[PDB]
Amino acid sequence: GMNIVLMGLPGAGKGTLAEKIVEKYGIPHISTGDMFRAAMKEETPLGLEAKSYIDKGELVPDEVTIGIVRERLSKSDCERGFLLDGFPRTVAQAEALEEILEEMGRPIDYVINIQVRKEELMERLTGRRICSVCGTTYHLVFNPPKTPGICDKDGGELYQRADDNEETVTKRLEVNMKQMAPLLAFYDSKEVLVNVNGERDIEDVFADVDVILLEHHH
Ligand SMILES: Nc1ncnc2c1ncn2[C@@H]1O[C@H](COP(=O)(O)OP(=O)(O)OP(=O)(O)OP(=O)(O)OP(=O)(O)OC[C@H]2O[C@@H](n3cnc4c(N)ncnc43)[C@H](O)[C@@H]2O)[C@@H](O)[C@H]1O
Ligand SMILES: [Zn+2]
Repeated sequence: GMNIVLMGLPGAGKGTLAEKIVEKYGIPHISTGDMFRAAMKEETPLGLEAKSYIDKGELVPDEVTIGIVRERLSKSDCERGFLLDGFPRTVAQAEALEEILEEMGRPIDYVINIQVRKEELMERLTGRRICSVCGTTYHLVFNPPKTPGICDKDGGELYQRADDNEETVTKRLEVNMKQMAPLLAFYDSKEVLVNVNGERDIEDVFADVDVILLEHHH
């Protein structure tokens, strides 16, 4: 039941770590990328407009993104704790989150930053593949399918997501590296920032996060 933000550049492993943390601790995963993808699959106006930002590797504007996050954090589950992933991405979003959480009386406990050098991030994102049937994630180096091009579960054809090609990855890295040092400083000045080396086996990265949360459990 903690209030945790996972920070990291695109490809750092936030979603992968978040599944392990939700599995074990039961707090809801709040991912702005998953909320925009849900809205896009439902073909809402906001989801289709968000797609132009997502496919070009740019940030959706602050005002609409803050509004969706504010609405989701207002739900009863988030009163127990939450794992934010992908938000905040600009200092304006982080200031907005401070005002939202101040109103809720729910200060952030940790901001866990997962550090991975950009050269590794480019390989992590460009080699990801997604199942067109079930949406399961594969990685051509780190987590390959049994057979190339095909999902192990259902026979679905794998694809590269629109924003994981090298041109879009380069833009995503540029756009988020610009915001990274101001956001890290914001949270290090608040004394909630923990840096974790993400260039390791997922189980090792997870153990270094888990040992923090288990300290609170005990
Ligand atoms: N707040 C906001 N404001 C404005 N716009 C916003 C917004 N939030 C979202 N958006 C918009 O939505 C877009 C997408 O955003 P968002 O969905 O937040 O995506 P992201 O964080 O850029 O990056 P990924 O989700 O691609 O990375 P991840 O850190 O979760 O890595 P993962 O575990 O998946 O792993 C990646 C790969 O690496 C592999 N991997 C993971 N861990 C390891 C490891 N330890 N070793 C080797 N491989 C690993 C995985 O198998 C996988 O293939 C944005 O570009 C923007 O357009
Ligand atoms: Zn599948």
